[PDB]
Amino acid sequence: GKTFFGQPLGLSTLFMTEMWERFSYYGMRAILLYYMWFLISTGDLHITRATAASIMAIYASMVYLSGTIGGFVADRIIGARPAVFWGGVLIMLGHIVLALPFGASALFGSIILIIIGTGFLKPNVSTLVGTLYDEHDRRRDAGFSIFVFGINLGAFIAPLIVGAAQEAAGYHVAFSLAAIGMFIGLLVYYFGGKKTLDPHYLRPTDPLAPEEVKPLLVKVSLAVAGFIAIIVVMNLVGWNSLPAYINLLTIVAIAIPVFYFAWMISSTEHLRVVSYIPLFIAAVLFWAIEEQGSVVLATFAAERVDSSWFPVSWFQSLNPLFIMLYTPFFAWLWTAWKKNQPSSPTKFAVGLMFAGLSFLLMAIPGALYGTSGKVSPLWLVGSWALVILGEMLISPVGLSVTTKLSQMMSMWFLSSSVGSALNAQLVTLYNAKSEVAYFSYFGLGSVVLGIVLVFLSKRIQGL
Ligand SMILES: CCCCCCC/C=C/CCCCCC(=O)OC[C@@H](O)CO
Ligand SMILES: CCCCCCC/C=C\CCCCCC(=O)OC[C@H](O)CO
Ligand SMILES: CCCCCCC/C=C\CCCCCC(=O)OC[C@H](O)CO
Ligand SMILES: CCCCCCC/C=C\CCCCCC(=O)OC[C@H](O)CO
Ligand SMILES: CCCCCCC/C=C\CCCCCC(=O)OC[C@H](O)CO
Ligand SMILES: CCCCCCC/C=C\CCCCCC(=O)OC[C@H](O)CO
Ligand SMILES: CCCCCCC/C=C\CCCCCC(=O)OC[C@H](O)CO
Ligand SMILES: CCCCCCC/C=C\CCCCCC(=O)OC[C@H](O)CO
Ligand SMILES: CCCCCCC/C=C\CCCCCC(=O)OC[C@H](O)CO
Ligand SMILES: CCCCCCC/C=C\CCCCCC(=O)OC[C@H](O)CO
Ligand SMILES: CCCCCCC/C=C\CCCCCC(=O)OC[C@H](O)CO
Ligand SMILES: CCCCCCC/C=C\CCCCCC(=O)OC[C@H](O)CO
Ligand code: NA
Repeated sequence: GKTFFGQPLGLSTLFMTEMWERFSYYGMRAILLYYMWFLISTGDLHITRATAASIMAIYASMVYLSGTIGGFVADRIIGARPAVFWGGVLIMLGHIVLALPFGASALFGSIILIIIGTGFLKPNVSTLVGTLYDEHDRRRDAGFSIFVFGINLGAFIAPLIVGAAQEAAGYHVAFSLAAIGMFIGLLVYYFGGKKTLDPHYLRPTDPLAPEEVKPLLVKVSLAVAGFIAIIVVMNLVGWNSLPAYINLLTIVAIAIPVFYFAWMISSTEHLRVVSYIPLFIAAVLFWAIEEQGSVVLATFAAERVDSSWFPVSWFQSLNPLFIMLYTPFFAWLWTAWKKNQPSSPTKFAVGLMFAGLSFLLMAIPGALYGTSGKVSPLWLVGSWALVILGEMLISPVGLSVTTKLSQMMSMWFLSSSVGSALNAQLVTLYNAKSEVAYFSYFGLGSVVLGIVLVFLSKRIQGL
């Protein structure tokens, strides 16, 4: 009878929970770079714009990385439903910290809170969506598709609302709106959740057995002690600038999948794991380019686009806008394409090519008009139109192609973390002087690697 778009009613709760969480997150993302520019311009924040850009990327990287851990903590320690709640509380506090009358000094506290908060919430709202369905329920795919629509919806309206708020009432109010967004999500989640969510998920579904507590404790302790020792050594030898710490985080984010690889490849469907390397690298490079929209394209939008009549942060709405527009088309395409459907390796290859084209496109206005002037918003619209076209190919089959080849599964989600970590290095190269070369180089490079993957496509599809 009564459903939410054909799904169990409980989906409406999780849909809105995540919509408002994504609202809070992408509302923040859409103005945080500009906020750091502002803090720099007033002499409050003593970093370069390049470093500010690097912060944005490594921020995203750590958020993605944190998300690969929150599932474990919920499933084994605190439960999925408390994970989402307290995750949301931390996210909200993270935005509240930026709304307070502080400047640069509040940035780190905010970043940590949201990293931890999102890590708790993001994987576990997804988990709770699954719990709405029996094993044999054919609606599961549809329900997640609707769930993802809620994600994109929140990502879409946030830059519009928060960005406008920022320009009208300043950054603190804008960040307060992101906080309020999360609060709304928490209200709907908490009271909505009590009614439709299985009480089972108030507790861990796979709680630590007695003999598991100490080994986990030792693991975490060694990791923290090791990380801290590195920071001590870094400060002793004078590698203690912010870019230095960002490099450390870059190294950590990249080393984690490198080590899982070295593990699996060393430890015979070995051949299959080897086949994932080009797919994973393709995913990483795609996510790198896609995640640069909130950094390099946001920079381009503010410095190089004639946007005198609307908030420049609004460009951040194009990414989720195009996902939502493309989605029913690609949904149709993959069912209608019965004969000769492309392989997932081919989708990755073509997906990366489109990402490459999105940057190659952005090289044109600077090459044609020079970089001193300002250009139409349509250049960015076209760029996002292209990279999202790439996303429609890689994103829906990403988890899929990885699975058909638990550690390796997290690596799919890690590819975006690695992509953002790569960005933390790359985006420091972007400026007005390097603009055309930046877009050309990384655009062409991605296309070439898309072509390389096309050549490799047949091998991979057999394994
Ligand atoms: C399902 C079909 C996929 C097709 C969607 C991909 C759309 C790609 C568009 C890229 C071209 C955008 C460049 C437009 C542009 O820069 O014009 C600026 C100039 O006209 C200033 O007025
Ligand atoms: C639980 C795994 C997730 C990884 C957690 C580690 C995250 C640690 C630090 C976040 C790094 C953010 C760097 C940006 C940053 O420091 O900006 C602060 C400004 O420099 C303030 O002066
Ligand atoms: C630090 C200020 C934040 C204060 C948070 C509110 C504290 C009041 C009650 C604690 C709420 C604990 C509920 C945890 C939880 O699992 O919520 C899930 C709901 O049952 C819906 O699934
Ligand atoms: C129960 C948790 C509360 C969740 C709501 C958090 C946000 C609520 C109020 C914050 C709004 C006021 C902060 C913005 C502000 O004061 O601006 C300061 C001046 O405009 C200086 O720029
Ligand atoms: C950075 C996140 C990585 C995972 C964090 C784990 C938290 C640190 C150490 C593990 C402590 C877990 C508490 C054990 C617990 O509460 O349950 C005990 C068992 O359920 C009873 O046998
Ligand atoms: C600040 C990070 C430090 C890194 C190590 C984190 C250690 C944090 C908490 C250790 C929790 C102690 C484990 C024992 C425990 O909680 O189990 C109790 C049982 O559930 C009672 O039967
Ligand atoms: C459960 C609490 C988690 C505590 C945070 C864990 C990660 C802490 C630090 C990661 C390293 C990032 C340091 C960034 C930073 O502020 O350094 C900038 C310095 O001012 C260098 O001039
Ligand atoms: C899953 C295992 C994780 C492995 C982490 C190993 C990280 C060990 C050392 C990282 C070195 C720290 C980087 C510091 C650095 O690059 O300095 C930056 C500049 O040269 C100083 O301005
Ligand atoms: C009416 C379009 C459907 C709703 C779009 C949502 C708004 C999200 C981003 C729009 C901000 C950047 C677009 C600006 C634009 O396209 O203007 C083109 C004109 O030629 C300006 O010279
Ligand atoms: C459903 C139609 C889909 C068409 C999408 C394919 C787009 C093909 C080429 C993109 C054009 C490259 C940028 C446009 C360009 O260079 O012209 C320069 C500006 O028009 C100068 O005013
Ligand atoms: C299907 C739509 C295709 C849209 C993207 C197609 C763009 C293809 C090639 C654009 C590459 C632009 C090169 C610009 C360039 O590097 O010239 C340098 C000039 O000397 C200015 O520094
Ligand atoms: C400017 C001179 C160099 C220009 C290089 C252009 C050649 C680049 C790519 C050739 C792509 C040919 C497509 C054939 C191909 O990839 O086969 C697909 C595989 O058989 C499927 O795995
Ligand atoms: Na503007």
